Formats: sequence, C-alpha cells, structure tokens
Amino acid sequence: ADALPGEGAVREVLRPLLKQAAEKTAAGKIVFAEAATGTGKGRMIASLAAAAAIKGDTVVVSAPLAVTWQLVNDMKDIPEVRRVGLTLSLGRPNFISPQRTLEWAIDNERADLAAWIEGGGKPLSLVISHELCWLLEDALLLAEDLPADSLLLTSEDPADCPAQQLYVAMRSNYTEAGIILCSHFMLAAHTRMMQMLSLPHFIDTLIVDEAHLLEQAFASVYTHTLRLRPLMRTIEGLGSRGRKPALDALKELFTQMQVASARSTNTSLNVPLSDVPELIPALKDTVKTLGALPTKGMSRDARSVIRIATRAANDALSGHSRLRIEVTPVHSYPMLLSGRSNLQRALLGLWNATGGATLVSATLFTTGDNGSLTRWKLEVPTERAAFLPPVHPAWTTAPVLLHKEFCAHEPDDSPEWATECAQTIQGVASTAQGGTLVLCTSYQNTELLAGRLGAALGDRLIVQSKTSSAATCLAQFKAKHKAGIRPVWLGLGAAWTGIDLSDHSLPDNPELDRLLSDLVITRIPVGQNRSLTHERRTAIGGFRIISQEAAWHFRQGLGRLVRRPGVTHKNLWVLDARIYGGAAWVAPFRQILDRYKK
Ligand SMILES: Nc1ncnc2c1ncn2[C@@H]1O[C@H](COP(=O)(O)OP(=O)(O)OP(=O)(O)O)[C@@H](O)[C@H]1O
Repeated sequence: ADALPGEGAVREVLRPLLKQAAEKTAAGKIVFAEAATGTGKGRMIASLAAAAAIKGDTVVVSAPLAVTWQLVNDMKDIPEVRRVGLTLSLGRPNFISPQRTLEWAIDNERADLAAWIEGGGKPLSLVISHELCWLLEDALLLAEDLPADSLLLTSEDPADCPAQQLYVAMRSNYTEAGIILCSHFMLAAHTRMMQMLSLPHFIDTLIVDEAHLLEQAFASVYTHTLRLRPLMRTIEGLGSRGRKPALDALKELFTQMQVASARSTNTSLNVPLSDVPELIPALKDTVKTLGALPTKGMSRDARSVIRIATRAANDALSGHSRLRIEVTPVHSYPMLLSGRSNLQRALLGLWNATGGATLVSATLFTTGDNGSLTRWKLEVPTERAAFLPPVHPAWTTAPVLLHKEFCAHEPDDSPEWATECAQTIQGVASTAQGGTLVLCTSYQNTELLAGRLGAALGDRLIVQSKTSSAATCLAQFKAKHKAGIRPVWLGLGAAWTGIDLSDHSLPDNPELDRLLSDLVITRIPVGQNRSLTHERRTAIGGFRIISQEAAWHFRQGLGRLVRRPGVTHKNLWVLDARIYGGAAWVAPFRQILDRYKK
C-alpha cells in the first residue's frame, strides 16, 4: 500500500511525522523532526532509512553508539533493509588510545577513567562482530572534558594496541551495504576529510539521530589540544638528535603561556591568536623543533604523539582559531586548546553532499516549531530547512506534579543561598519515594550543597565532581536505589542532558518505576553552553541566543524526569527564586513550566 517499510512497528503517535519526514527528505529538504523521548523514534528512523533505501538511495544513519544497538534492533527485522543490507562503519575516531588515555588519567587524577582503561575499556552501556571497547563515547561519559583529539586512536598507533586490533577486526567486516550506520564523530571526521575507513562521498539520504549533539561532534573534530607534560615525557626518552632544543622550546612555550594567562583578566575567555602574540615565537619554534626529530627509530607511540603535537601547534598558528591557556597557577596539567568559532564551511560541505536529511531529537526547537537556532548551529541552508510540528504527547507531563515550594534566596553562589537551598532539598529528600536528582550548574554549588547536606543524608548522598564523574554517579545511583536507600544525586553537566534515569529492572512495568521520583532544579541553567560557536552566536544575536540556549538546557533537564509512557508519581521542584519573580527574561522558562500542571 502507501505505507513505508516498517511503518507497522512505528508508534501511531509518530506516524504522521514519519510520513511528513518521508516526503520532504525525498524532495531534498533537511527535515527537523522533534518527538518527545520515549515515543519510539528508533522505529521511525528505521522506517525512514528503509523507505529511502529500497529506492537505490545510499543511506547513512549517524547516531551516537550508545543508541546504535537499539537502532540496529529496530532495523534488522524488516525485510527491506535485509534486501539492501545494513553495515556499520567504525572508523578510528570512534576509538581512544588506551595507553595515552590511561596516561592522561594518572596525570589528571581520573581514578574512574583509569580503572575503566585498565579493565579493558568495557562498554558502560549494554551485525556487530566483536564487543565494542575503547569507545571515545564511554571515555567522554567517564571524563566530560577529556581532550579527545590527542587521545583518539591514530592511524600509526601500534598494531599490538587493543584498540588498534579491535578497529582492524571491525574493519575486516565493513562492506558497502546500502544502509550505513556511523557515529556523529565519524560523520564530522569524514566531513573534515572531504573539506581537505570512510563514508560515501555523496549521501543520498542522511538520518541524524540525537541531532542536538551533532554540532558538538563537529566542534571536537576541529579542536586541537597541546598537552605539555606527556609531550616532554616523550621527548626526554626519544633520543638525542634534536632533543634538548625541543625540551627548551617546550619550556619557553610553557613560560609564555604562563605569562599570557597571568596577564588575562580571566582565564576562561577564548582569546584569538592575535590577542596573545607572545605565543607566536614559541609555537613557531616549537613546530620547527618538532620537525627536527628523526622518524626512523621512534617508538610507534612517540610518532603519533609528536605528529599530534605538531598538528595542534599548527592549528594554533593558523590564525583561524581561538586559543585557551590553562597553566600551573590554576591547572596542574598544562594545556593549550585551539578551536574553531565558525563551523560554517564544514557543515556546508556536509549538507552539499546530502540529497536529503532528517534530523531527529527530543530537543530541536527553541519554542513550538521554531528550529531557527538549531538551523543556525547546524548551518542548514534556509532553502532546504523544513520544520515539522513537534510530537510531545500528554504522558510526558501528566504523571509529574509540579511543586510550588521554592528557595526564596536567589542563586548567588553564596553560603547564605546554600543553606536555604539545602533546607528545601532536605524537605524534598524527606518525602522522596525513590531517587532524587538535584541538578546544579557549577561544581561550586555542588560542593557547597554537599557541605551543608552530607550529614543528614549520609550514605544516600552522591556528589558529582571532577573526581567522581556523571557515569560513576549514575552507577552509584542505580546501585543505591537497588539497595532500598533513596539516593540524592547532586548532579551537573551530563546529568542535565545525558543520563537515562529509567529502572532497567522494571522494563515492562513503567508504573512501578521509582528510580527517579523527585527532580529538583536548583537554578536556571543560564550560560551553561561554553562552545566557541555559542560565543560567536551570542555575540552576533544578543541575549536572545543566551536565553534560548538556557531554555532548552532547561528543557533537557526537565526531560531527565519522564522517559517513557506509564510512569507515575513523578515530582518536579524548581527552586530558582528568579522563576517566581516578575522578570520578563524568565518568561520562556515559565512557559515551559506552564505545561506542567498543579
Ligand atoms: N509502537 C510501539 N509500541 C510499543 N513499544 C514501542 C513502540 N515503538 C517503539 N517501542 C519501544 O519503546 C522503547 C523506546 O524506544 P526508543 O528508545 O527508540 O525511544 P526514543 O527516546 O523516542 O528514541 P531514541 O532513543 O532513538 O532517540 C523501545 O524499547 C522501543 O522498542
């Protein structure tokens, strides 16, 4: 009939959207489809990919590896994708180097990441030939801020490296199969390659899942990180043919970075190269003295380390990138970061090689069907952009009861705030039927709350820190809930946007799910986005960009609560006093909160 391959499995609520996304994508449009989390988007993605595939169209589905299992188990069973084929391209940028990442972990006191690497890089989240270990995505879960670019599995990492072996084994299975599953990072790396294993040079149909993340994947691909302690470690044992000049050039670079950071008004701002000319000598000489090192005789790892250092220095010298210094007075691990504030050329080079696309996420619209700022982040041409009506069923908000209690003190980052916020949080934790997730915006607030909250909650309380990551806190939260205690999670970062608080001991019983019963927003997440592209976007567009980004960081934070239909007795507290003030700048947020009733 008229139905697409796999529409029967697709949820009825998603059937209209699907159909729309089928037509425009066939036309050539880049479609913005937003359905609420828990609506069975994977079945829709499988149906779209199949409907494009049987026409002879080469189809690429770019999704995070953490949901690729669900996508393949939605795709494999339908006849059409079996007819055309379903392969999965695991390029090297999908894998970290265990040796260098362990090196980074011991230097940065990352106990959990080190333990993970020592255990074999086993997946944190449970067609696929071997078990996927050494994934960059899992390491990101264990360390939000790890320098992925200097830790990725390079092409010249030794053959005995477990990540290299696993990559080669997975490569031995890659066949051109019509439907190709890849990651966001792989997509961005391939686009960067083309702008200068691989995907088709032209993608007839591109389904991006969790598209709200794609931009980050591109940013990480155009980042470059110069880390000095491992570089010096490598140089000192490398040889004597050009060693001492390289060591002293690195020391000169370190001192110049120290001077530049000392002179800065604050260390967070990403200054351009012209703003800090002291680096121009050092970098250049560094580059030169990193080219004065003989290749033959070098260990397989030292080659990649030196080459990546040269790449980072050349990116910092190109003048097209914004730099960031972190040095000894503040940061023990000396780092020079270099990123692109404008990803327009690469994202264009992506969409120009795309016959049609469907971007799928639970958060693609600032308000209603407004995909303007998402369209700006992904640099979708306005000609091809097509926003479809969002799909947010009533079960996303009906179970949850919005609590009117709040902390009157404004979020001033002060102990005066902290004690009263802790008092209201204590009242919340007394009544919690299950887990409690207290979302904070800064580590300062997290540790401040932990100070005034640790005694009463005792073993319940779970702090998130640089030392204790979001994934480790998730594991502890689930384990504590299984044990009958009612944990409270002072979470931040990935807790806002990247954790699924669904009881997996209750898959077919959503009504009994109490893994997260009370979600508590301490304050509005204004200015949480730190991307270079966000700096540029805010500069160009004013405070509206800040308000919009904060609004959907807020939306994802609330999306922590309800994950599937059937849940009940969910409680939502938002303790930010500015919400209940009369200010107009909170009017978007109140709008969101107005969907939650009583
Ligand atoms: N029509 C349906 N009826 C019942 N269960 C369904 C239906 N469609 C999907 N499901 C199941 O519901 C669960 C939720 O699916 P999924 O995780 O893909 O949802 P999502 O949050 O919308 O999407 P994604 O994780 O891809 O962004 C899955 O186990 C899926 O198999």
